Amino acid sequence: SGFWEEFETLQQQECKLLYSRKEGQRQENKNKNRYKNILPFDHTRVVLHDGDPNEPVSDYINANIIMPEFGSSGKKSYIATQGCLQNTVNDFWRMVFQENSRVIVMTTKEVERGKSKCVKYWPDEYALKEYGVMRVRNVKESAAHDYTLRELKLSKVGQGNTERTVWQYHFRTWPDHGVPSDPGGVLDFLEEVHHKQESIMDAGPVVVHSSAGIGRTGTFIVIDILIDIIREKGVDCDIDVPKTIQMVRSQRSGMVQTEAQYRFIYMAVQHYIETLQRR
Amino acid sequence: KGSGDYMPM
Repeated sequence: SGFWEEFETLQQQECKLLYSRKEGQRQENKNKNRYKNILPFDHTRVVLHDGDPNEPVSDYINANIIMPEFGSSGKKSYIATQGCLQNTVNDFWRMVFQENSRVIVMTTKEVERGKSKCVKYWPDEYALKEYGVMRVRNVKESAAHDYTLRELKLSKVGQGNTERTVWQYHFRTWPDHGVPSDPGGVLDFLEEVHHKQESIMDAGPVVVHSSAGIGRTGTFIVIDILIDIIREKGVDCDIDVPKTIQMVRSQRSGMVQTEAQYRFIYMAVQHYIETLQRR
Repeated sequence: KGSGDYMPM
């Protein structure tokens, strides 16, 4: 198998000492990680400023900035993160606000097979909620076949004219096991995400999450990166899936977790190329 | 199962 050996080669390259993950290992941060073994690299982690001065450690969230290229702007970058825990919802909105993120991609349900993959961090439709110092209104939900779009308005309580719209694209039909058997739904979803992000002047990085912030998160991010290369350079451009996975894995460990996800990435690229040909 | 580790599995 060309895929198996490509994916195994990549998996071998992570069977070694990787960059430091010390902040995530601090005792004060242990309950901020869904999984003890999945921690952000220190050098690309999102550092949360402006925290409660009573909290001894208030600068940590299990999240990393992911740039597709070395000199990427914030608007062309991503934040890869885990689904919120009950005790990290407020930190998640601190992150979205601080980094000026305007689009969130959620790749799980809240619960799958009886396990929490993300605690609900948005209000019910039309409702207003306070999450720490942040205020969020769910303005409107729009349901599609594979996803729901929620138009959220985020502001900082006690600072006026900080409001901005945050568009949550919630993919809801990813299977409990494996990957979708074809990429059409994911490609249609990423096309809407991309057009929304592109339309917002000076948007910050797109936030992408899954239960650990690496498997489905890495699969969505690498597909999005590759189809943007095709968008820009056209369907005969060089595409290097292993090198792109290596680029994102230098910024958060373990991105793209399974051989089925690896094959799905190739499938999505091929279908996108085909689409650019029929229409 | 039960280790507390993420297994996408």
